[PDB]
Amino acid sequence: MDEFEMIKRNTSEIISEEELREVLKKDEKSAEIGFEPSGKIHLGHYLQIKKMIDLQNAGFDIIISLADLGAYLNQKGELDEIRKIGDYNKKVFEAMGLKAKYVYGSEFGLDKDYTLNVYRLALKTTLKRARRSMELIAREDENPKVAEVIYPIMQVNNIHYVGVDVAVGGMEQRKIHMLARELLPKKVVCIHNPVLTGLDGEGKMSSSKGNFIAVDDSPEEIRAKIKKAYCPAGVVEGNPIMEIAKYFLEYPLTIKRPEKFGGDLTVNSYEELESLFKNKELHPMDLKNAVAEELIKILEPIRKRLAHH
Amino acid sequence: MDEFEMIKRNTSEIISEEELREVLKKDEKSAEIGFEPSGKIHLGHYLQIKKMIDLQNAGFDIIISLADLGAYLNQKGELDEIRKIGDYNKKVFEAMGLKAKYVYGSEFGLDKDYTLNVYRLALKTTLKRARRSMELIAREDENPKVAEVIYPIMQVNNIHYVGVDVAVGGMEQRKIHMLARELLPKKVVCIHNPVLTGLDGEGKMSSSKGNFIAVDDSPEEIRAKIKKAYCPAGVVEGNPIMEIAKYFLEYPLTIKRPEKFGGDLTVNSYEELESLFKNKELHPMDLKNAVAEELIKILEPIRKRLAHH
Repeated sequence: MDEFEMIKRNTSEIISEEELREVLKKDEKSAEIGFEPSGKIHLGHYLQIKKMIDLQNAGFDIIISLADLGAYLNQKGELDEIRKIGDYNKKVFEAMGLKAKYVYGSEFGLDKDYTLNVYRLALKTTLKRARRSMELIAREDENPKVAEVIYPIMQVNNIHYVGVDVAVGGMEQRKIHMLARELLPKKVVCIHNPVLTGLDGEGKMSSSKGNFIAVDDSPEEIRAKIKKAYCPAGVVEGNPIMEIAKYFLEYPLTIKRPEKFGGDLTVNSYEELESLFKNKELHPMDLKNAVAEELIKILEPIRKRLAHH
Repeated sequence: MDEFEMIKRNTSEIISEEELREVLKKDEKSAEIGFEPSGKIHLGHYLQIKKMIDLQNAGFDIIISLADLGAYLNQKGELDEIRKIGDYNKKVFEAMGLKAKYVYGSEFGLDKDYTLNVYRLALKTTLKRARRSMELIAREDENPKVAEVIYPIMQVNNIHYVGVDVAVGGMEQRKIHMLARELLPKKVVCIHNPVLTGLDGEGKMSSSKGNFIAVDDSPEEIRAKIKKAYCPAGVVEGNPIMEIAKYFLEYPLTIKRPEKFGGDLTVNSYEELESLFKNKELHPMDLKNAVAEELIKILEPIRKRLAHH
């Protein structure tokens, strides 16, 4: 497939598709994504970096915005600590084979001209819109603090300074990105990835114990957490194991099953695995064992790349 | 009278009186006030500078914060324009005989460490408190903008950087000043002046046509505006002419009245003028004529000091 279709694969939406086509024609184009520094880099992060890799192969210069300043506003703790996790996250993204520029929010986000642009935008932005765009990003908060309505304007301003033609992120970012398309002279093309269900089956994949697979997890940690994850028989919707199979595994794939009891099923594609699981021919136990093993192989290079340092 | 009593004269409140006494004992102490640049410097401003003069005579080093950055957040227009009016306001305050330091908000209010302190405070400050403290400062606004809740935190942060022991301002500032006493390590002593009724009799003195007396107004402008001002017979409460007599005039004072019709009444103090006016012995027309003339004399040096430049 071409560039457009490769980019579109496994995304929830593109705002907008035509605008992306116009961008693709350009000799030089850029794509950025912002990550608040996270102690654990899990498959949720990986899925987005994989999309940044696709853009990179389509001729896009990639910029990773390490939103330390944004995390600080999102009550992630102190700058110094947050900055340290941002250093760690940078090495993890680098181990993922992605080559890109890494810019800290606090690098330019404390400059006179930047801060001034923040206040200007704050003049244009209503409190209503600001809080609205933070619904899928904040915890609602008993009594919301001023910092919460500053956050979306800081992100929007970051997108402006990075100067990227494309803005990549999760679907929780879509309200801030729509704000960005309204507040900035250059309408940024928005590519949003799907939200990855946590292993618990209760919402998105987060840093809560056993709810995630860290790209640097050890084989035993991967197996254990895959084993005790939400995965009802025949159930595909909300099945974090099926999602992992869909977005991370390579096909054709051979699932190991005890002879006579199965045995050993060769799946040509995710769509085959899907119907096989929905028809209950593939039992959760076998699906888990296969995903655990494939994941170990897939994440191995990343994990060994970090260990070698 | 001593220092404390001179300072207290003609103020609505001091937060708190004891804290002020402790400050007075110090060999070195400072007092600041913030003004959003205004096209017209009227008696409202003058009344506050007069209080800054009292503090100056009590051993206080005075700082005038020209809140250009704050005006910008209060939708007063563009920085460049606002800055120009701030230059004008500085020369007017200087013509008032006040010697002090003049610091623009945008001078330090765009520095890295400053902006960072803004975000920290925004983490501590709830949207509720912020909007609440802006009720007597903003116009409520149909759909409030983010800039409105940033404003009070910028003022509070300005007070912190100026490093003043005392914070002077009008009673509309009291909620922001209470915020300041809560947010900052050093509890600033707050001295609030009364709100001067506009000539219209409808609220505070503002830049609305004929509602103000500019310290640089010409004698004919002063007379005209005093003549057509709200001033019911025998009515002292809400009477802007009586307030002007109370806060700006020197006593004993001799009011010129046509012989036989009056004539010529010598008032020993404001309290005498008060009862005389309330008992209807002093007619509004005569009161106005006297205030107009006294005001012309009082404001003359200021007006001629600006003309000489």
